[PDB]
Amino acid sequence: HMPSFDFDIPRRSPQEIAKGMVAIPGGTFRMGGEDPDAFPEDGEGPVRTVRLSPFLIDRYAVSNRQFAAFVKATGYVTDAERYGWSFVFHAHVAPGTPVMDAVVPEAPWWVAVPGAYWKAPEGPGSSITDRPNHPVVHVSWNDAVAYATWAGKRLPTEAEWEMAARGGLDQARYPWGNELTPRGRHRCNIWQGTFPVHDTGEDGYTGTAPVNAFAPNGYGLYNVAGNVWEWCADWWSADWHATESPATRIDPRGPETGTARVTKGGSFLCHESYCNRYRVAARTCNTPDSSAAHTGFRCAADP
Amino acid sequence: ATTPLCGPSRASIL
Ligand SMILES: *C(O)c1ccccc1N
Ligand SMILES: [Ag+]
Ligand SMILES: [Ca+2]
Ligand SMILES: [Ca+2]
Ligand SMILES: [Cl-]
Ligand SMILES: [Cl-]
Ligand SMILES: [Cl-]
Repeated sequence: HMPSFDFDIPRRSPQEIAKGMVAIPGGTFRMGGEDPDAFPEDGEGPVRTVRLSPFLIDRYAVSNRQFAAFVKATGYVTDAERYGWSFVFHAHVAPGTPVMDAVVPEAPWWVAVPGAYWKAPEGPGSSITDRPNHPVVHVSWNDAVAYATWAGKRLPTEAEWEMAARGGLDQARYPWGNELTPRGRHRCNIWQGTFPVHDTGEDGYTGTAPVNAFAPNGYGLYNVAGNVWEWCADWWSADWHATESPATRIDPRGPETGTARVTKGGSFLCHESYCNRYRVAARTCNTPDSSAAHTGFRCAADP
Repeated sequence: ATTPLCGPSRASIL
């Protein structure tokens, strides 16, 4: 990918870049999933051994406070601001807010809201005054790459994201193990109740939670499952990684072309009865200028 | 009925 920016890249030291990041040593892990209920079109399989070079990865998704500092320093205008609208979950649109008649096929719970963007996540009249440490949302893949580049970083590949999110466990269902609520404790912010009609908020949140909510995984990463979907570097496909080759098994970058970029980790909207996509092997995609109230990102870096 | 949708795209509403 060759992005275009209207801000200069500032000089930063290795110590500055590594703050808030964990060092993932080089090595192998078992990527992918073979849950019999996985949707074939998602390409969770095959399970395969992947070798990665050492890398750094953020413990936390990028926060509102951090994104605000980037915008302050650069004047960056997000894709949602250029388009003038972004996707908001229906239950979060305040009555009377102007909304477009737009229909996401098969997903009527998404509302295209004029003026929804990172600083006004439910549209005009909303703000982030009480969410400085929540993940920034309404950021597209382009916005994420712009932030990461300004920060001296990059987006993780899907393999890097998944190795870090798995937190040293071999082929567990979730970042922390195989039970969704071990010892009856919520470990991530997803949906409880009847999707898309009623979220009971049993885990504490019916929207985003602070980036440091819940226990971390074994590598010290927070909210890799749930909270917000997280953009990765790779172009999406369902089958590129079915090939057995060095390109797909050593520092894999994904296919060289595509139409949508990978997103990992699930969000506050995920539920077993509909998508079941908060398992660590799960994966989906979105087109790179798209944005939504449940999608953000975390950065990676070469050491 | 078809694959569940978690990523709503700007292209999808056209
Ligand atoms: C259709 O196939 C469908 C609809 C809602 C949730 C799951 C599935 N598979
Ligand atoms: Ag989902
Ligand atoms: Ca929740
Ligand atoms: Ca997540
Ligand atoms: Cl499918
Ligand atoms: Cl906060
Ligand atoms: Cl467990």
